[PDB]
Amino acid sequence: AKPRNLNVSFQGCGMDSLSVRAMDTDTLTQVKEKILEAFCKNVPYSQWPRAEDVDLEWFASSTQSYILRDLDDTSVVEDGRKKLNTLAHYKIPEGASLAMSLID
Amino acid sequence: AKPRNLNVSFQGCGMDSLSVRAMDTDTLTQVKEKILEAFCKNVPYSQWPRAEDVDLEWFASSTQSYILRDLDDTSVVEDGRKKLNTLAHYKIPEGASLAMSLID
Ligand SMILES: [As]
Ligand SMILES: [As]
Ligand SMILES: [As]
Ligand SMILES: [As]
Repeated sequence: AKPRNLNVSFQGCGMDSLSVRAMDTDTLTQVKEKILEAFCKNVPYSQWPRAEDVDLEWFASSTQSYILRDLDDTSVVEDGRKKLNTLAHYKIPEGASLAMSLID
Repeated sequence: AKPRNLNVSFQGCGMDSLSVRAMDTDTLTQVKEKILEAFCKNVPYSQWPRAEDVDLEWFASSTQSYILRDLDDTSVVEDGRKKLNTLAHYKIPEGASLAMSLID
């Protein structure tokens, strides 16, 4: 378990990508929080998108992208409860290209 | 009364400025709506900032900027009611540089 430096683009407008450091053990909500803190640092917090307002997609291949969520159908189920997905759960590599998107 | 092409920056992230056409007779809410439509075209409408979430500032001089609102203390008062400020009310020139900002 180590830190991961992610190259995140925020899709929808022509912003530059940002390098964001997250932890393998961060839940993907926490990963989103860190990304939003990085992108929205110069804006009042009352106006930031929330974790629930955005998807985070990992471009694993040219043809395969995986939407990274806390809970989904790849989540470990333990003693009758789902466990939260972490960055390490999806085996996200160092320098991975991620895209963040506002959703309906 | 004519159209005005405004050079609008959206401050807070490193987006390029956009040229936005507004009418002299547009209320500043309508001007904001047109600007948000231009900047947020590729994002779901449920996630756009609203007119009330942003200020629009006109850099009239190097040292003077005026926040452009529908109603303020420069508004014409007629028969006991304030009249909505328009783009023409502030005498905004063609090719004017404006900045839009998210507010608390
Ligand atoms: As955006
Ligand atoms: As932001
Ligand atoms: As912004
Ligand atoms: As937008």
